[PDB]
Amino acid sequence: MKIAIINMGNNVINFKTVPSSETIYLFKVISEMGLNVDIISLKNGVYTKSFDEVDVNDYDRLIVVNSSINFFGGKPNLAILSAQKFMAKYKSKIYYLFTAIRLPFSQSWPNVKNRPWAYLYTEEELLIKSPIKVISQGINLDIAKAAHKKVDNVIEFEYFPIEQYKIHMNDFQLSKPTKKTLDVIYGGSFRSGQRESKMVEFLFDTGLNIEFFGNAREKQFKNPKYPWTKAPVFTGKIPMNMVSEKNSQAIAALIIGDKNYNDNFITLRVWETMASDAVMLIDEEFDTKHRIINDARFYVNNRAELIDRVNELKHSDVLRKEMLSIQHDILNKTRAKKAEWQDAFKKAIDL
Ligand SMILES: O=c1ccn([C@@H]2O[C@H](COP(=O)(O)OP(=O)(O)O[C@H]3O[C@H](CO)[C@@H](O)[C@H](O)[C@H]3O)[C@@H](O)[C@H]2O)c(=O)[nH]1
Ligand SMILES: [Cl-]
Ligand SMILES: [Cl-]
Repeated sequence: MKIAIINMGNNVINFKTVPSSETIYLFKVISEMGLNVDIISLKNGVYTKSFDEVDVNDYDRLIVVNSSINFFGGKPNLAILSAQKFMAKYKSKIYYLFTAIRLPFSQSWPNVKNRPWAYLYTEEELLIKSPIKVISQGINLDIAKAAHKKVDNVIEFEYFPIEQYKIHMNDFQLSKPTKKTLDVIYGGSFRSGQRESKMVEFLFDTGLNIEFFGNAREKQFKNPKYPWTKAPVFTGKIPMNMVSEKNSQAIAALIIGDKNYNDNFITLRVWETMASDAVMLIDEEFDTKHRIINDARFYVNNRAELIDRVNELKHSDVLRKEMLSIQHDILNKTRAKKAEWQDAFKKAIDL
């Protein structure tokens, strides 16, 4: 048996981008699960084979990492077009890994037919008719189904904690004690709405030494609904395989909520922070029942709480190390259920 995993709208090569990284990590955990898998992308590479050098129907399972189908600038996007062409030729059920709420499966043909370059493609080439199974990272299938209310062939939905792929890797390692150069740190991208609101709340005008790494930029926070005066330091996007090491430079790293993610999704960030040398502080709204760690000290409601909690950590090395000890213990407990996680995944993809 052979499995093919692809990203539906982003080229895959290495850890330079988040979409590529997530695809490679899934490829790795699936492979270490004792399954034969190939990542199929635009060209052959260390981790990939090209769409044109293989036959999609030589694979028994087709797994697709979610992506946007929108064509930036109205121009063609070969990753999207090539991926869907690949998917359309497949004659068995397609397993869609739904890791981000804003990226539900959708047909690209409707977008293509109205473009000047539509004549270069056909409905037959791009229209994916095979049945699709949405594997939601969020436990709430109502939200998952609501996101796919416009797709016809999406037959089934099933929850699976996809984001644990980093902790289950064969070469996973907790971060070790690190020299502290920051009070708080957050590595990610900007997103309008609640996420933007909370980034301002917890990262702006705190009076703390805070760094915001990733491709996010200060110019993106201009919503007058969320005013601020002093912003954290933005330092640039780094490879995804160095996130925990980066988080470790700070005393604490934040988990910030967002609409439809709260009390539904556990995000990769959770494990990257928990595994780092930085104390994990969680936006209360994101996990109201303290499902991640049953210790109120790891949660903060607002800017006031965050500042107080961070100052408490800065002045008590014992509190800091105790909390790290606690989050690391909880993480190991999750890693202990590796076999269960693997069997659950296999079940998700009908194995
Ligand atoms: O310089 C940086 C900063 C961030 N990251 C990575 O980017 C990820 C995503 O960050 P962000 O873009 O802020 O999105 P999140 O809302 O934190 O998480 C989204 O992306 C995760 C990874 O796919 C999913 O688990 C979540 O469900 C999805 O909402 C992080 O976890 C890091 O692994 C980097 O690789 N380099
Ligand atoms: Cl999203
Ligand atoms: Cl990492």
